[PDB]
Amino acid sequence: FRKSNLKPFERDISTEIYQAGSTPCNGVEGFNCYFPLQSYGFQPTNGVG
Amino acid sequence: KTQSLLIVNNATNVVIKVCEFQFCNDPFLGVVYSSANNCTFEYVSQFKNLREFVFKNIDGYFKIYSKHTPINLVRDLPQGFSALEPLVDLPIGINITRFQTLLALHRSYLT
Ligand SMILES: *[C@@H]1O[C@H](CO)[C@@H](O[C@@H]2O[C@H](CO)[C@@H](O)[C@H](O)[C@H]2NC(C)=O)[C@H](O)[C@H]1NC(C)=O
Ligand SMILES: *[C@@H]1O[C@H](CO)[C@@H](O)[C@H](O)[C@H]1NC(C)=O
Ligand SMILES: *[C@@H]1O[C@H](CO)[C@@H](O)[C@H](O)[C@H]1NC(C)=O
Repeated sequence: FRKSNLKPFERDISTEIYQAGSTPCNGVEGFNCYFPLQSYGFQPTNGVG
Repeated sequence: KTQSLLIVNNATNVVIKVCEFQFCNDPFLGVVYSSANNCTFEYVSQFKNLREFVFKNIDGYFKIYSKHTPINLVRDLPQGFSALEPLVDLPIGINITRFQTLLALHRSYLT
């Protein structure tokens, strides 16, 4: 997740917590406040795709 | 919490770094300060004066133009014409909204 899109040829590295509503999660990963990174889970079991 | 850009100039060379520094409120260097975290780019190369610069931030590239001439005016900018030749073009890929200049002080007061 992110606030706005990316410009061409830029990169954004930031360990922040992105909240969805009015509640300001200051360093909290509680409700409506999540981690922006997510792994893939590449297994040799998975079909092409 | 985000990246930054740092171009300083000591007595011989120029060093440019795009690390993730945490900056103090009054940065300078005495007649010194730079952090180093997750540093993704580095580049080192080689009132009678006036030195002019133009900075642009276009498509993941940083553009710098430069020109210097000798002046003898009292205190203004001169009323002539001179054009600014290109200097360097750096692929930094960041977001820039503010900037701040550095000075070479004499009395170190990390305020
Ligand atoms: C580049 O950085 C600026 C400054 O952080 C971003 O501008 C912010 O954008 C959000 C969402 O639109 C606003 O809530 C903030 O108020 C803005 N800050 C300022 C100081 O104006 C800008 O979005 C960043 N560029 C990109 C492409 O994300
Ligand atoms: C400028 O600083 C660099 C380190 O940032 C250093 O290696 C270099 O020798 C300095 N240039 C001088 C002292 O002329
Ligand atoms: C900087 O690098 C270290 C080493 O992997 C990493 O733990 C840290 O999260 C990095 N900082 C970022 C990506 O902001």
